[PDB]
Amino acid sequence: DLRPNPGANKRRKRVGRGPGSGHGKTATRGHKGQKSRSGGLKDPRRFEGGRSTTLMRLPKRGMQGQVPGEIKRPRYQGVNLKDLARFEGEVTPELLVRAGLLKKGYRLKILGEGEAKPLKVVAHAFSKSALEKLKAAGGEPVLLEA
Amino acid sequence: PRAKTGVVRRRKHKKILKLAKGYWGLRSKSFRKARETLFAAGNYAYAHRKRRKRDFRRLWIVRINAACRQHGLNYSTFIHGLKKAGIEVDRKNLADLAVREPQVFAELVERAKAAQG
Amino acid sequence: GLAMAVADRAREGKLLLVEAFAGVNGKTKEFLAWAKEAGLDGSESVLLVTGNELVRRAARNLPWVVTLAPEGLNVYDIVRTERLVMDLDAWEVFQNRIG
Amino acid sequence: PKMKTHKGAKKRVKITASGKVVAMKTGKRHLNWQKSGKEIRQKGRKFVLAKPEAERIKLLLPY
RNA sequence: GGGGGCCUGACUGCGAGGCCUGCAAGCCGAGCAGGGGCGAAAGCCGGGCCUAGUGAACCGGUGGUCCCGUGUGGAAGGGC
RNA sequence: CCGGUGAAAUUGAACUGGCCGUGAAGAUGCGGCCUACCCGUGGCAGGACGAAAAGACCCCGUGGAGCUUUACUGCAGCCU
RNA sequence: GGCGGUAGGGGAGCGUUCCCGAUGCCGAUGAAGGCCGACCCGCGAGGGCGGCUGGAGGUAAGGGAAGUGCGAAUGCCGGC
RNA sequence: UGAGGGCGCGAGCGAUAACGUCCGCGUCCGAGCGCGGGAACAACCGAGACCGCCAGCUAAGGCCCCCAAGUCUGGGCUAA
RNA sequence: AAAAGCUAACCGAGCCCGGAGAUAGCUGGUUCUCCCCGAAAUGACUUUAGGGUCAGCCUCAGGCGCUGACUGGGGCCUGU
RNA sequence: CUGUUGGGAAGCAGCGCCAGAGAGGGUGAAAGCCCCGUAGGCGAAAGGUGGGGGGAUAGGUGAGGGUACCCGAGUACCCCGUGGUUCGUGGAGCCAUGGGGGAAUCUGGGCGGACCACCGCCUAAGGCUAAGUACUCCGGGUGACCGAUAGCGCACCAGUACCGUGAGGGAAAGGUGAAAAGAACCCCGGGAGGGGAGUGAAAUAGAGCCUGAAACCGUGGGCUUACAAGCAGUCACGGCCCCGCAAGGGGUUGUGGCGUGCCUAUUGAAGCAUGAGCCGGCGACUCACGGUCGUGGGCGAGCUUAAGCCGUUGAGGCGG
RNA sequence: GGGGAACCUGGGGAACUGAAACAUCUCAGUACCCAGAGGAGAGGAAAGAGAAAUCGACUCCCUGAGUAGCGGCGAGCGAA
RNA sequence: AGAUGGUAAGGGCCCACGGUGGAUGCCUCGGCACCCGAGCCGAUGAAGGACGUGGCUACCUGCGAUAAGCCAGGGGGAGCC
Ligand SMILES: [Mg+2]
Ligand SMILES: [Mg+2]
Ligand SMILES: [Mg+2]
Ligand SMILES: [Mg+2]
Ligand SMILES: [Mg+2]
Ligand SMILES: [Mg+2]
Ligand SMILES: [Mg+2]
Ligand SMILES: [Mg+2]
Ligand SMILES: [Mg+2]
Ligand SMILES: [Mg+2]
Ligand SMILES: [Mg+2]
Ligand SMILES: [Mg+2]
Ligand SMILES: [Mg+2]
Ligand SMILES: [Mg+2]
Ligand SMILES: [Mg+2]
Ligand SMILES: [Mg+2]
Ligand SMILES: [Mg+2]
Ligand SMILES: [Mg+2]
Ligand SMILES: [Mg+2]
Repeated sequence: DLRPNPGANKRRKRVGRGPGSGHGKTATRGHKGQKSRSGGLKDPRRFEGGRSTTLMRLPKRGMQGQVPGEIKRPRYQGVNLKDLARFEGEVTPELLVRAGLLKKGYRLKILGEGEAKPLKVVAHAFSKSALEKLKAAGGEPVLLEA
Repeated sequence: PRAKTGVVRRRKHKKILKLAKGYWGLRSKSFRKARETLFAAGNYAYAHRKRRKRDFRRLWIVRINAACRQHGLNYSTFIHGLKKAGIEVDRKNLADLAVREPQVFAELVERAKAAQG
Repeated sequence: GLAMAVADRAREGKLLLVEAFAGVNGKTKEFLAWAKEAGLDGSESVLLVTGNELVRRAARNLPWVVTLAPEGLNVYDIVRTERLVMDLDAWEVFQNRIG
Repeated sequence: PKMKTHKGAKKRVKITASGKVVAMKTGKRHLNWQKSGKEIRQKGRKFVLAKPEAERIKLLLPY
C-alpha cells in the first residue's frame, strides 16, 4: 500500500458533538434547557435533593480501621487446578507466578475441579476435599513452615 | 491552529441581500432585517401557492355562473345536469369557452336541462 | 505492524536485500552507478537501510532516497517511499525483532 | 484527577461478584424496646436494591 | 364480648409466596428443626379484633462472643 | 426671517388616521365602518402605556451589609 | 405503509485554520481575496462556470488536529 | 420534564357571581400563533400541513352584494 | 458642637493591586444544513417550593416474539 | 550557459554539473550550481570555565590483653498547653517545644503507635558536604503557535500619549513602489487642492500611498407616485424600460387575492413583558487525570507498561 | 549594606469558597507581608526505617496508592 | 354628457460612477510556548536614572567632562565618520 489510501475502517471516526449551531444541535447546547445549568448539579452520585441521600444504611461491616492501619499477614490465594494440567512436574510457586497466577500474592494454596495429572504440586496448603482428589494421583509435600 | 471567521460570515449576508432585492429601504440592505422579511415571504409564498387555485377555482365559477345565467339558469342548476350526465371532463377552467367559441358551451347547457326536468 | 509493511513490498516484489556495494565508501557518485547496475532509475521513490554511515552520505543528498538507520523502521517512511532496500546488518535485528 | 473512592460507602457497602450491590439492613440499634421479634431477623441480614446501586458503584470503582 | 383454670409462643434459628410502593421502608404469612405451654385428642401458640400510639444514619453506655488485636506474650481499642 | 459654525438623549423597521368591537382582553398595525390631495413651517401637549437609574412600592434568594440582644460560638479586656 | 412539530435522542452531511500527502502539482498565458450573473451540480449547509478588480501565493482524491460556522447577551472595538 | 393553560362534564370553596381557585375523566393549545367557518378571536367547529400542479370529492359552515354558492320548490309563522 | 455627616465630585465602612475566572439554585447570550422519532408541567421526598434525587412520559443499540392497547364472551370486586 | 514570453525569471525549453552541501533566506516572479550559507573541516594573543584527564598538598593507615577515665545539659525523661505526620483526644505513640519538676556515661540512653516483660534497630541534645531536583531576565535550536480586533499591554519612540494628588490604570496606530526614479515645469488659485506634461510595468500604486467589503452620503440613468389607509411582503394579470432566437428572461408596479416584524422568558401573544440604531470584526462545551457504556483494532490464560537507559534528530528499541 | 523575571529555606498568615445554611473541617500554611541563601535552594551520614536474628546518609521520577488510614466519619483530606 | 391621459416639488425600487470608512486575503524587524545551555551583579560603587556630549542636532542610539569616544592585542580586508 502506498503512503495515502490507508484510511481507517468504518464506524470509528469521531465527529464529536458540536452544539453551537442553528438546527444541528440546539441553541441550548444539548443536555440543557430548564435552568440551574452552567456550573454543575453538585454530584448526582452521593447527593442531591438535600433530604438524607441514601447514606441512611448501616455500616456494620466492621474492622473499619485503627491507627497504624493494615497489618502484614500474608495473603493466602488459591488456584484452581483446571489448567494445572497445562504443564507438569515439580510445580512450585516460583514458576506459578511465571505462568500467570498468584502474582506475588504469594502463599499458594491449591484447590478446584477436574482430573489432576498425578503431577506432584508443591505449595503452602491444599483444600481437603481436593487433597484426596489428589491422593489418587501422586505426592504433595508441604511448604516450609510459618 | 486558529481559524478566524473571515470569508464565511460575509458571503452569507450577501445571499440574503441577493434575495432581498427591491425591498424597501433597510429591508434590503440591512442584513438582519433582510433575514426577517425573507421568513415571511417563504411563508407568504407557501400559503399562496396553496391559495392560487382557490383564487382561480373561485374565478372560473363566476364566469361559468355568468354564462349559465345568460341562458336563463343558475350555476347550481347548471352543474347538476353535467354531473347527471356523468362528465368528469369539465375542469372548471376549461369551462372558459364563453369567449372560446360559445356554441361549444352553449350546447353544453341544453345537455343539462335534460336530466332533471 | 513492522512485519505487515515489509511483506507488502515483498508481496509486490518492491524489495531488495543487499550485501555487495561499489559504494562502500563516501561519494554520491559512488552509489548512483551502483543503483544503475542494480535497478533504480529515478522513476520511483526508495527507502534505504544500512549500518554503514558511508552509503548514507552517498545518498543523504538524494531527493528520492531518504536515509534510515537499521533500527527505527518507521512504518511511516516505509509506506512513504514507493520501494524499499535493506541489508543483512538490518536483517539480523529485524530478525531479532521477529524472524 | 485520579478519582477518590468513598470510604463512607466502603464501610457501608460491599460489591458482590455479579455487579450487584448489597448492604446491611436498616433499623436494628434503636427501636428495639421490644418490637416484633420477627423484625429483629430480616434486619440482621443483608439486602440488595435496584436503581440507586449504580449511584453507589460509581462512588467506588478502583475497589 | 363477660367469668375460671393451667401457662409465658410479647420463644430461638430460618422462612416460600405475596399487598403497597420511586428509594428506604411498612405489612401479612403457610412450612421445618431445638425446646416448651394448653388440651383426653383434632389442634392452637412467632402478643393484644383491626386500622394510630412512632425515628434512617452518625456518636457514645451496658452484657455476652470460636473474632481482630501491629516483632512476640498479656494488656488497651476495635468487631459480631 | 437671513449669513457663518453646529451637538444630544432616543431609535428593530415604517408607507404611523378616527370610531365601534375582539384580542393576556389600554390597537396607527386584527374585523367592519367613516374620514383623508403630496410636502412643509409656527405653535399646544391627549396618545405612542413614551427615555429610564435595573420604580422611590411589594415579594423571592437556604444574597450582602450596618445596627440590637439574657440567639449561638469564639476573642480582646477584666477578675481569678 | 409513514414522513406538522418545542425541550430531548440517533444518523447523515457542507464550510473554515493547520499537518501527512510535497524536494508534488496549479500559478506571470495572473493565486488567495473582493465586485457581479437571469449559467450548472446539490433538496441542503455548499461546490464548479463566464465577466471585472487585485497582484503571489494556493493545494485534489484518502487520513489527521481544531482557538472552527453568529442575529441579538441595555455583548466589546471601530466606523457611520 | 417535574410553574402549565383552555373547553365539555362530576363535585368542594365562592354569593346555585367572578375571562376566580383546588380536584377527577377526556379533549385540545403548549409542541399545531400552519389552513377553512366563527367579522376579528391559541385551544368553539372541521381537519394532522413532506414538496409541486391555473385538477376533481368533501367536513364545519354557508348560497342577494364586498363574498365563491338557489333572490330554489312546497307548507306554516311574525309587523316589532 | 453628632446628620452616620466628612475622610479627594455617589462613604452604614475610601482608593488601588492582588486571592480572582470568589459565589450565584438568578437574568441573558449560546453561531452551519438535511432525515427519523418525539415528550413532560404527574407522584414521593427535600429549610422543600424558580431548585434537586427516584419512579413516570422520550430517543437509540442489542436480546425477546402476540402478549400489546381496544372489543366480544365467562367469572369476580365496587356501594356514588 | 543559452534561447523565449514577461518591466523584471529563479518561470518555460534544450544541453549539462556538484554532490558528506537537495535545509533556509535574498535577488524585479518559483534558483541545489547569482549572493550569504547548509554537509564536512580548521581555528584565539586575552579573559572565563571546568564537569574529563594529570601533579602536588590537606587529611587517613595494626592487633590482643588491663585499667575503671570520656563520650555534646535545664539536655534526656514526666506533666500542662501546642504544631507536624493522613492522627479533628481518639486506644494516640513518634518528632519539635512555650511553661513547671529534673537524670546518667555503655552496670549508661532513645525506639519498634498507651503501658509492662522479652526480643530486635538506633547511640540523640555540634556543625559541614558536590552530584542527581525546580526556574527562565539571558543565548541557541524547535513548532499540525498567532498573524495587526490575533499573538504579552507595545511588531511602530509603550509601560509612551491620556486619566488620577496618589499608589495605580493604560490604549490606538504596520504595509506606495524592487528601485524615490516622489512629480521639473506650465495653468486656475491667497494657499490648500486640483488639470496637463513627465518617471514608473502599472499613478485606476500619489506619500495614512497593497487588497478594498458593509453600514453612511451624493450625481446620472430605466420604472412609479399628488382619491389614498400601509410588518411594507406574497400570489395573479396587465403596463413601462431593457436582454434575448421561436418561445423565454431581467428590473419596476397599477389594479385585485391574502397577509398581526425577530429573539428570549412566558400557559399565553401582533402587543402595553427582555433585548437590539446599523454595519463590520473578537466572542461562548475544548483540555488533563480517573471511570461507566458503546464501538475499531492487538493478543488471547493471559493482556500491558511507568519513570528511566542506547541512537539519527520529527527513527525506534530495551525497560515487567 | 542594595538590586535581581521566576525558582528555594525560615518567620508570620488570612477570608471569599465548599460543606447546596453554617461554627469543627475545607480552600491551606495557598495568595500576601518579612528576613535571607545562588546559580541553584533545602535536606543529608541513623538516638533512621520496619519484621527478615533484614535494608543501610540525603534528594529526585515511577509504582505502591487514592492502598492503609483521617474525618460535624459530612463535605472531603491524604501517608509510609 | 361621458371616457381617457397627462406635471414631480420630492420620494420609493433598481443599474452605473465615486466620497468616508476600514473587514477580509497576502507579508512580518513581533510575540507565544518546548528542549538544551548558561546563570548572579555591587563599597574597584551595582540595577535604574538625571544632565551633557555632535560643525549644524529635535528624538533615538552610543558614550561620559578624554564624552556618537581613548589605548594594546586578535579576526577581517575597501571602504568609513
Ligand atoms: Mg465546532
Ligand atoms: Mg429540533
Ligand atoms: Mg445556573
Ligand atoms: Mg438523595
Ligand atoms: Mg480444591
Ligand atoms: Mg373546485
Ligand atoms: Mg362560457
Ligand atoms: Mg405614530
Ligand atoms: Mg442581619
Ligand atoms: Mg490561507
Ligand atoms: Mg376566521
Ligand atoms: Mg398525508
Ligand atoms: Mg354570488
Ligand atoms: Mg464610621
Ligand atoms: Mg511578446
Ligand atoms: Mg496589538
Ligand atoms: Mg483595547
Ligand atoms: Mg455583525
Ligand atoms: Mg544573569
